[PDB]
Amino acid sequence: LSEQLKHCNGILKELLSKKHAAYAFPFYKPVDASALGLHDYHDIIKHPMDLSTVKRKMENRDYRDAQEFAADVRLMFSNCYKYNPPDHDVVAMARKLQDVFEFRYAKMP
Ligand SMILES: CCNC(=O)C[C@@H]1N=C(c2ccc(Cl)cc2)c2cc(OC)ccc2-n2c(C)nnc21
Ligand code: NI
Repeated sequence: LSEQLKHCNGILKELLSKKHAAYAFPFYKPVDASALGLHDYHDIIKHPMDLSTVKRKMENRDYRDAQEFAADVRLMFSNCYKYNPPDHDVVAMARKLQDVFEFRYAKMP
């Protein structure tokens, strides 16, 4: 269990690393809907999620198991797929980062 959470933390650090920054950056911080002019964001997305929040939860030992961690990372991608039309660049970025996540998550100890 501790082992599985270390795997999860490893994945998190990878998603935040420079290697993936070209497509990970939209997911680093909470969506600032006002700043981006997205005045419908919080009406469509009722459970915002982002990598800084996942990191805080990991650092605070909020996550009790790998499934809980994965549900939050996946929620983050789902919010992007819900809000944005599927041909938008940010959706392509989400799909690429989700590929990174899913392939490594699958190597669960
Ligand atoms: C075309 C305008 N679209 C938007 O503003 C939606 C927004 N779109 C982007 C976004 C990201 C990358 C590109 Cl190339 C174009 C738009 C976005 C950019 C951010 O920069 C700090 C943070 C969150 C974002 N994000 C996420 C996450 N989900 N939808 C969006
Ligand atoms: Ni899940």
